[PDB]
Amino acid sequence: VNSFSGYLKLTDNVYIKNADIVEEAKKVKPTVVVNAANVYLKHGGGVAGALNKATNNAMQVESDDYIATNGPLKVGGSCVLSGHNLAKHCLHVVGPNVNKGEDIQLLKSAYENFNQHEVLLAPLLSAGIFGADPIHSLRVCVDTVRTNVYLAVFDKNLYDKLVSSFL
Ligand SMILES: C[C@@H]1CCN(c2ncnc3[nH]ccc23)[C@H](CO)C1
Repeated sequence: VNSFSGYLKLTDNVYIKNADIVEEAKKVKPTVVVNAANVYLKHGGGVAGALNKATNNAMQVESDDYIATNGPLKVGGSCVLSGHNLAKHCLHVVGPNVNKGEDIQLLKSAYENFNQHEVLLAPLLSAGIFGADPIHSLRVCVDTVRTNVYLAVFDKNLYDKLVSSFL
C-alpha cells in the first residue's frame, strides 16, 4: 500500500491520472520522481522547467555540478540526483526529442531506467515538447516498465484520450 490517490489502473503495475506532476510530487513526496530531462540537464521548459522552478532552481544548481563532473547523459540514459523539496530522489531520464531528430526507438531504453526503482511518479517520456506521440509513449511504458509506475498527465484532454484509446 502506498499514498498515491485517484489513479486509474491500466495494468498490474501502471496507474494513470490527470494531474500536475509538480503538485502531485509536493503532496505525495514520493521516493522517486522522474524528470523529463535532456542530456545537458538544462531544465528550461516542459516538465523539467516546471520541476526545477518548484525547487527554487536548486535542481538546476545541482545538475550543473553533475554535468561539470560527468559530462552529458546519453539519450535513453538517466542519473539519480536529489529530489529536493519534491521527493527523496529525482530520476532524470532522457527520452528522445523528436523535434531534434532523435531516434524514437530509444524510448524503450529510456523507460528501462524505471525498472531500477520499485515505485516511481513519472510523466510520459518524450511527450509534450519532446514531440513524440503520447499514445505511443504510454504503450512503450506499459510494455517496458515492470516496477510500479504512477503516471501524471497534466492535460485533461490528453488524459481522456489516453484512457479511452488504451488497449
Ligand atoms: C510530457 C509532455 C510535456 C509536459 N507534460 C507534463 N506532464 C505532467 N506534469 C507536468 N507538469 C508540467 C508539465 C507537465 C505534458 C502533459 O500535458 C506533456
